Order: sequence, then C-alpha cells, then structure tokens
Amino acid sequence: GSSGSSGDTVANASGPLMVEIVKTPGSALGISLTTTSLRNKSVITIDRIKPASVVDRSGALHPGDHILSIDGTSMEHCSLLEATKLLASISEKVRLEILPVPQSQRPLRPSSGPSSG
Repeated sequence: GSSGSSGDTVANASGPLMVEIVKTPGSALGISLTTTSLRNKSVITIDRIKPASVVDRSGALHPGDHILSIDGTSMEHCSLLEATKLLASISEKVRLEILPVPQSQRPLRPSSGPSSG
C-alpha cells in the first residue's frame, strides 16, 4: 500500500501554445534565441529569425516571443546553449512551446491577401 497516482502526467493544452514548424529532415533553419534577466530568474526568448527560412517564410516564430518550453524542455532553468541545441535536435517538426502572444496565438491560422511571398 504505497505510491500510485494514476491519472495524467502533466496535461493542460490550454495555457502555453505549441508552435510547431514543419522544417526539413535533419536540416537547420537559423533560429536565433536571446536570454534575458528579470529579478530572481531569467527567461529564454527569440532574438531574430533567418531570412527565406521555414520559420520566416511560414511566420511561426517571432523576435520577442516568450518560449515556455521546447520539445518537452522547460524554459525555466535553461540557457541559450541548451535551447539552441533543442532546435537542432529535430526530426521533422520542431516542438516549440511559446506563450500566447499578440504576434502569434494560433498554430495554424489562415493567411489571405494579394501578396505574400
């Protein structure tokens, strides 16, 4: 009579936003992150994206977004090196968990308009 707890191992799917990006197989896009301070701890964010890339051409990530997690990696006690390593360790789609920001608050939103490129 000990241990147990049979329900779910962390499951919300409401707070953080999963910004997936269908990149090339074993290929690097060019995502640049930039960590900063606050008061007691720091936070990993996005510095800038690469031009003519899957993230830029698609418009998934953006400079300034607050990354909450990546591929199941909490961005509460991580660094720039660790985070950058996660983006490189991708098979096809990058599991980037970003906070609901005004710049991006949808995994698959419509894109209408004459020009787009």
